[PDB]
Amino acid sequence: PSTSLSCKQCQETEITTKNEIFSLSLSGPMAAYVNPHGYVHETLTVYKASNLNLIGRPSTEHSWFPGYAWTVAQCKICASHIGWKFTATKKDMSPQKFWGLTRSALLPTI
Amino acid sequence: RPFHCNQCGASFTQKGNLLRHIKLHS
Ligand SMILES: O=C1CC[C@H](N2Cc3cc(-c4cc(CN5CCCC5)c5ccn(C6COC6)c5n4)ccc3C2=O)C(=O)N1
Ligand SMILES: [Zn+2]
Ligand SMILES: [Zn+2]
Repeated sequence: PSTSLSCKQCQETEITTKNEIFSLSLSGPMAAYVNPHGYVHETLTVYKASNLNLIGRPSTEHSWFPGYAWTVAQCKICASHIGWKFTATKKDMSPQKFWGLTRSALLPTI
Repeated sequence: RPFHCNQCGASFTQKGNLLRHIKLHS
């Protein structure tokens, strides 16, 4: 009985809720994306997330959503990798930010 | 930051941050 998606690894923190979900790509809400090194990430796109800290500075390298830049995002409690914050590189994009949360990093399984 | 994580793209200045991070992917 919950609407929330929590850190699989510590399960102490809610990251987002089902109602944040949207399809940025007409690939639906959650598609498989491949990183440059062969890691596939079923990344769910949500408008808002919380309890996440950022690593590094934003990059556009190999961005899965062109126009947006990624910044690594991890659990504030366990530091487990959760996904990325995506921030638009152009003023005319919408939204200006969302998050892409990796499926294998959340409970329940989506 | 010359240390990069192949899994997610995190970059680090210190080797030791990388090690910490990579362990968590386990
Ligand atoms: O929307 C998204 C979310 C993020 C996601 N990404 C991007 C990414 C990038 C890197 C990365 C980056 C760099 C730096 N560059 C290369 C020279 C110019 C700058 C290097 C250099 C070396 N390596 C490897 C490790 O050591 C050999 C590098 N890996 C590792 C993982 C990921 C990843 O998941 C994605 O594809 N798209
Ligand atoms: Zn956690
Ligand atoms: Zn990583």
